[PDB]
Amino acid sequence: VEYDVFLSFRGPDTRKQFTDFLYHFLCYYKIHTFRDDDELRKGKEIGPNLLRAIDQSKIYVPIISSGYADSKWCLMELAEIVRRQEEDPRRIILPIFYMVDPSDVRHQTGCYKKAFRKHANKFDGQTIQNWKDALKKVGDLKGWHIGKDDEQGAIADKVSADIWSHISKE
DNA sequence: TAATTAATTAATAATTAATTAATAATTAATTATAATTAATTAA
Repeated sequence: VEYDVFLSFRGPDTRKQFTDFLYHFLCYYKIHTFRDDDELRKGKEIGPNLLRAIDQSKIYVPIISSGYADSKWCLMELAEIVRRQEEDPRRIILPIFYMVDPSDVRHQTGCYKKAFRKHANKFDGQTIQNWKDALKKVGDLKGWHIGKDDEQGAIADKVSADIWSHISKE
């Protein structure tokens, strides 16, 4: 009746390019999945929607993309995932890199330099250091890299069971 | 030279939503106006 898996991704990039079949395929294993498309903006952080499901989730599974560092909502939301995780280690994180190196995520260089080149003219000089401290630790856990040739279909089946193995056996 | 980082300066789309901007028309229904022809009646 509650949520056992909570996703997070980019808007226009992978909303109907891959994360869609992965969300659907998952519903065939009899588990309730949460994905959201509402652009929020109704304020700066909504409570009964995101904040509710965050504490209700069980396996936070982000999906870092190529342009995941531009949307002003995603990063500061990810800062709430990995922060809540460090307080109670009962839950886990299974990131999935996508079309990007597992090196442009630990130092925000490469395809993110342009992103933080303009993000530093608006916000505080400490809030940005809060993101780069949280975004870094995500790029150290285990994760299926998806190269240019790997099957966008076989990976889904392999990763889904790893989410279903931690539920049946508990 | 290429390459990128670093500081600064610089220039049309697209919807979101507020509002105003088109009588037009047809349907439903309302009142008003002219004569002609026919018969009868009075020079």
